[PDB]
Amino acid sequence: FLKVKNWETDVVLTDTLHLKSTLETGCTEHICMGSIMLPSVATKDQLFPLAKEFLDQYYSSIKRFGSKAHMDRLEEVNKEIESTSTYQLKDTELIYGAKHAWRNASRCVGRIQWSKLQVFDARDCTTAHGMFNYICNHVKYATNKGNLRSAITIFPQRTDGKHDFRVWNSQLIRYAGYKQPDGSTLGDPANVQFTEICIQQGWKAPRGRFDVLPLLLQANGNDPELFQIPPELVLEVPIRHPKFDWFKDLGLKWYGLPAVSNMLLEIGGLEFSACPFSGWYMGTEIGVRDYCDNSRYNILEEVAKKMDLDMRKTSSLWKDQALVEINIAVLYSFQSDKVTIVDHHSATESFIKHMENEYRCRGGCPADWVWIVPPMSGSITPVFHQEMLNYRLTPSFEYQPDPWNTHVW
Ligand code: HEM
Ligand SMILES: CNCCc1cc(F)c(F)c(-c2cc(C)cc(N)n2)c1
Ligand SMILES: C[C@H](O)[C@H](O)[C@H]1CNc2nc(N)[nH]c(=O)c2N1
Ligand SMILES: [Zn+2]
Repeated sequence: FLKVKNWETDVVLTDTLHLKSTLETGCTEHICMGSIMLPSVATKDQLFPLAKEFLDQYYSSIKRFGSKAHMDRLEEVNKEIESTSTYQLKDTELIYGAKHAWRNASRCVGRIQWSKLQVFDARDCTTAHGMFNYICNHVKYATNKGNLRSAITIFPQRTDGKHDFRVWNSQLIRYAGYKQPDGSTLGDPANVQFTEICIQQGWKAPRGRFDVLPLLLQANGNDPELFQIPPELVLEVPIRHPKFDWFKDLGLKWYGLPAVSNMLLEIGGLEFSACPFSGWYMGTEIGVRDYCDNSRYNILEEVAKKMDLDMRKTSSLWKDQALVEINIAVLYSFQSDKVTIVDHHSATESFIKHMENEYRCRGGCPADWVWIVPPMSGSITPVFHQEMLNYRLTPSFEYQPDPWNTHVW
């Protein structure tokens, strides 16, 4: 029953939820892995404990723990794991599972919204064309004319392992990356291997900067197939600044919809290898990481120039200065277009408030400080001063290998 303190407000919360934690962290009594980025076929023996554990908490959630329906659904799933060495979630259990996978995502600062999640059941999907259609409806719904809405589309669960449904894209909407004949990079350098894979599968690249990549969709473990998201469904925000009119000349833009498509959704021991989920952006994801990472668009160089800054001396903080302007611009541009976005101040404040709610009516809130604290201005946001216990609850979103390494073509 551990205590977590906030050192800006002196507020203490007692965490008991970590007792329900099952998985492991990577840390031991003698080493802390809290800054390691990635911390690391299922049988029927292992499957019923996970099913039972999940069904227990689901039925405890609808205020019917131990009722007759709980007992029968338990025996129903036990018997289905006998006959088929797997089982199928009810629609309701799927929606519960998915919302709590988000709820339990310790690295997500946006979880105050976790109960407002739109779950699209795509478990009847059979082909990549079907996936494409399901993803298009996801994009359109989640974008909602810029009034973004949280959503997840859940494709058939893994069965044997060689019939996985996979979205090969790391996110549904990402810009292309092209290495250049002079060794530099165009577009997004993070996607240069993926952009070449699309080209190997036949993508005709408009070798420019902000080229929306096509979907690479693998259905039932079959080879994956290319589809272009109808561009009218890809909402983009041209980035302008409220003071610097030359900022439009940068010609920057970003897409409104952050939609992670490479993670694995675990519910009651069932594994959903394709489960694209989307919300809305926190400003810093674009302004700081996408734009100013050295291995991403890396625009601190150009933006500092146009600001009339001292780029000779490291200690002039020209980088810090141009980083703020960039993030004022990302926010202003999204807001002026009525496209949902949250600033790292409002997002972190809501997460503290979210944390307070979880400690009250749930006994805790697993949280990964290394990821919750924004990548600029860390200590002028309240999460910097908030001790956080990280632990792995299930249902959960898990990392999984990139499919081009595991697939058998
Ligand atoms: C609703 C608005 C949301 C906001 C503002 C938000 C914010 C964020 C941010 C800033 C990150 C860190 C991303 C990065 O640094 O790369 C993150 C990570 C994450 N988000 Fe949220 N998110 C939202 C919605 C969602 C939804 C709907 C889901 C799932 C149903 C989700 C699940 C996750 C997960 C699992 C991670 C961790 C990814 C990883 O470990 O690589 N989020 N979120
Ligand atoms: C494989 N791990 C990916 C981590 C990641 C990368 C990324 F580029 C994102 F945009 C989001 C992300 C996701 C959601 C749902 C909301 C939000 N604000 N960000 C998360
Ligand atoms: C080394 C470190 O774990 C790695 O750079 C992490 C740090 N914290 C992060 N935090 C968020 N939100 N997103 C990230 O990609 C990372 N990267
Ligand atoms: Zn640790």
